[PDB]
Amino acid sequence: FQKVEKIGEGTYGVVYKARNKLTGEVVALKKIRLDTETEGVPSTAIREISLLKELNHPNIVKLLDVIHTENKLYLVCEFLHQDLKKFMDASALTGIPLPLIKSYLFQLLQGLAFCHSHRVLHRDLKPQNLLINTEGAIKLADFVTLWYRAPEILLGAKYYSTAVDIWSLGCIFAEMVTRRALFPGDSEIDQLFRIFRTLGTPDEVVWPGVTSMPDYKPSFPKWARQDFSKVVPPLDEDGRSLLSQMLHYDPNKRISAKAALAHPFFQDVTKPVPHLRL
Ligand SMILES: *CCC(=O)Nc1ccc(-c2ncccn2)cc1
Repeated sequence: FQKVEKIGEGTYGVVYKARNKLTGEVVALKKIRLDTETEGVPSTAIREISLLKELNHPNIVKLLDVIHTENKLYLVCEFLHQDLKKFMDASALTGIPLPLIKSYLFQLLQGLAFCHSHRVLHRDLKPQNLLINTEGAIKLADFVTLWYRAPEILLGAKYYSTAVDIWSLGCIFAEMVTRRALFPGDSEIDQLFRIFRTLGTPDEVVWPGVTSMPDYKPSFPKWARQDFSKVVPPLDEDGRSLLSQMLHYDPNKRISAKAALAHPFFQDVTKPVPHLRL
């Protein structure tokens, strides 16, 4: 295995496309600088990470191997050619076809239903972690980030649930439809305010228990909720109906991935292929 292209860089480290010179096998290799002063990887970290290696689903990017030294953690994952962020950039003018948004959302909910039923939460879902191929598949990888963060997390809940992934996916769904991020916060308060201005300022009625959240403030400005026809033009009523349930404030009223799969939005789901130029 040999580095053939750099496909990502950030504060975490770097991701390469790597090719086996003999077999042609291609993998994604994510190289992570530990900064633990030669102590290696926290046992918690590797155990959490190693648990991910158990996820075996066609809509989850397979964690193939973990390799770590005193200095570095290397994750080796299955490789796919493009991410959803890149694709939505490339589809800025005409948008992603609705049948393809439909297919991708159905596929991602199958993957989350699997993870969630095996007690695993992604917690950092975003368009950049969603990978696509020229076969019409989309898969969850990497198990601002702000823009997709559930309100219970922004308000400081100590324990969060699988419902935080549904929220993120709902923001991604909206973004595929409108070709702009739904809640593009310029600060952590702006993030909240952007949510409140769309869904309404939460209170104990709409969200029982919101008042116990560490960051909850009675002094929040009071906005009224907007109709979803304004939030996601021009998605049909089936789509908006599903989107609304994925974006409920109360993580207990938020739709589950298994329930979302039965929604009538998916009645006419098929498998289009996108046109990519690699
Ligand atoms: C599974 C570990 C991991 O981080 N994997 C991963 C795979 C793929 C990418 C990627 N691939 C193509 C384009 C953009 N990003 C990042 C990380």
